[PDB]
Amino acid sequence: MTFNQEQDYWAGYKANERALIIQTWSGFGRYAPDHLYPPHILPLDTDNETLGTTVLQALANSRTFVYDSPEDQDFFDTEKIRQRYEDWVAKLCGNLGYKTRRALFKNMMSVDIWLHNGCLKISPSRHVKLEAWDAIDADDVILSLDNSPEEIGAGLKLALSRCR
Ligand code: NA
Repeated sequence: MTFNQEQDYWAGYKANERALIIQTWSGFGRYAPDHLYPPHILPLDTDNETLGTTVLQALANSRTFVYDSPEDQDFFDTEKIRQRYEDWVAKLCGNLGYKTRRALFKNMMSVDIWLHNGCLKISPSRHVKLEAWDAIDADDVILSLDNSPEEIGAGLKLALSRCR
């Protein structure tokens, strides 16, 4: 896969009692889930090589906009974010057998992944609110593109174990 020097790539790795959910993020300056790319759902004991490869694929699709390009304005539009978010919730409930968003989110942990010049910053979080996650302290897993997909998968699972 093609990763460019100086370019930022972002992705997310969420997990609850039914699934792992890997998602491409996009943006400019700050990044967020990019619902242009559907979530990739995986079983909880997916092997490290599949988990690493899936997150690398998600990162490769991460878009960086030119500020105020039609793509940037659309991506950061308040109402479009809301509509795409609600569609994501409804679709994930359908794909995982949930009838309430309360149940979908109850045990959902979240890890963020940032790639830049070969460095992978894999960050755990605290599930602070029903549908939101905030950083915790000094718990990142730092890897790089030197690492095999399997080593990346191990570091992803490690970061998930650090979520609270
Ligand atoms: Na995500």
